[PDB]
Amino acid sequence: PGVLKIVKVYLAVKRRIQPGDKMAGRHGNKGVISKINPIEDMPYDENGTP
Amino acid sequence: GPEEITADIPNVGEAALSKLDESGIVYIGAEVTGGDILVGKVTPKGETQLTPEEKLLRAIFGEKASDVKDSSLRVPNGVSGTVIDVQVFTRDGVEKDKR
Amino acid sequence: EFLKPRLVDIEQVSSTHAKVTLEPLERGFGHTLGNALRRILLSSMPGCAVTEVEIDGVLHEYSTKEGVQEDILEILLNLKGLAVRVQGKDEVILTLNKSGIGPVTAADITHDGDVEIVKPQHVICHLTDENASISMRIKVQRGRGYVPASTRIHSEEDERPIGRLLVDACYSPVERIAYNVEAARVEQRTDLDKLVIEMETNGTIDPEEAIRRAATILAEQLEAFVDLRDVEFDPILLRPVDDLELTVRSANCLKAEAIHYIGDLVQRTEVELLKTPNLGKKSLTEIKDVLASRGLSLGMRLENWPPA
Repeated sequence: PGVLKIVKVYLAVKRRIQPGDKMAGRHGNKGVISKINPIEDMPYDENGTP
Repeated sequence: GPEEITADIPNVGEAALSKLDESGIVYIGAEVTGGDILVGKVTPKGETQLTPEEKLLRAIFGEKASDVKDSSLRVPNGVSGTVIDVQVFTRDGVEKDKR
Repeated sequence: EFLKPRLVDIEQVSSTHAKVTLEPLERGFGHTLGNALRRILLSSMPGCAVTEVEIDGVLHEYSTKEGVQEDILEILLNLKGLAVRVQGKDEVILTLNKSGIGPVTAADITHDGDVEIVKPQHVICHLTDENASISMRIKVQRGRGYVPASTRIHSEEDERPIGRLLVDACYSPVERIAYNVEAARVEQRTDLDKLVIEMETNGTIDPEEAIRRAATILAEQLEAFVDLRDVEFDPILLRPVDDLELTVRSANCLKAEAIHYIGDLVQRTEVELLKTPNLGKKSLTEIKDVLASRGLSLGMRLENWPPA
């Protein structure tokens, strides 16, 4: 009875991964990220893929 | 009295009203953040002791002269995003909104 | 007393893969040059990437278009991986208009003056309704490293129309770099090493040009080592006092106390300003009144005072 009009507004935001975020495998091993290393600083095999 | 949703919000400039249509609701897909206005809702105020200073105020500025307060929906601080959908609903008997 | 590597036997496995060979190298320079080159190639290589999109009937990334099978987010993700080359321009606009059935590929992009599509079998969307059409405008820029769409705020100087969709920018043509060191065929020398660098790109950058640019970057960075050596602001302040329109009796007393700027005046507390000669209690209110007329209350503390 009191209300004459209802307005509903939806917002969407894309959260990207960052150090504080929490990541875990499905074997109980969980952790928080610590650093976002550059591509060239990661270990690579003899084929050069990091 | 009754609360009206209008695009014209007293005391608020044109820049904040850039993302509001002629009906007072943000455009679909508008990217908002901080505290930008999403809907412009106006709350009326009671005034019945008509005083001459209010007469001068009413003469210089508009017929409302910003007598009615505004209580508009603003994005809560620290929230950002793009508007996806608006789901305005209206009561039976009341005139249909533009959107 | 040192041999200089020469780029010989550049061999092109495929339009993307490449091998670059440096024949003469000393005993240990192979690994040093290989790692420096690989880090430079993977870190910073100029490239071209899609920065923004604008489809006709789209409004935001989280919508759908009638007749297309992929969502707009999927279309943007497909466009992100598209690779181009442009000569002498950094702000190219590519128009894509296609109506019909089946996939829409990079091949049907309207042929610009000098915009090379490396892979024209790169599908980006599908059309399923017969009387359905897709029309879009894609902006391609030239950059150096990864730049998220969110970080760039300088583009917000001029307002953007509702519908200009921002995509992330990669800007890096090189995808994978590896290298190896083997024995050279130089028989007269005692023992020399040969370096081979295998590259996998998006087809944008010439391998020889990429190695040349990386070597240039390394030399430019090292050039700074070859010669070490090396062994009151807010405008209302700092103005003359002769703008507050004081009284005649206050003109001489302010000058008598060597107060010639507005800023130096606001630092004098009331308790000692009253001890000044022939100040006047009522005249002390006048200077406070005109000083408060600009928003400055008497008694602030600053940190320094330049002559200006």
